[PDB]
Amino acid sequence: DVSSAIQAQNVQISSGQLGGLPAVKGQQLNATIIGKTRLQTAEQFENILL
Amino acid sequence: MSKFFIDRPIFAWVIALVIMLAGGLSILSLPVNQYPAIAPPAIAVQVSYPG
Repeated sequence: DVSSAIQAQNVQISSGQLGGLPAVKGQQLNATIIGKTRLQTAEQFENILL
Repeated sequence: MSKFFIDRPIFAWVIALVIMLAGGLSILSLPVNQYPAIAPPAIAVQVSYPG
């Protein structure tokens, strides 16, 4: 359960863009979405919800 | 050296014609381009990762 919780809560997730292609006709906004990233410090690791 | 050829001109003509048609058929077997391999060799690795 600890291994599965770590594998669920420490990942990199490709979350795409706002105005990604094929956009709707007339879209003027486009930006990458920064979703879940990997944890860095030990304090981010020790707050993993089991 | 010379003096072997001013008395023997056909030998000289044969040497001339054989270097002529030794090059003249060899022009038809090598490629032609604008420039040689002037650019340095380069290897590129490439990945794509959507999202």
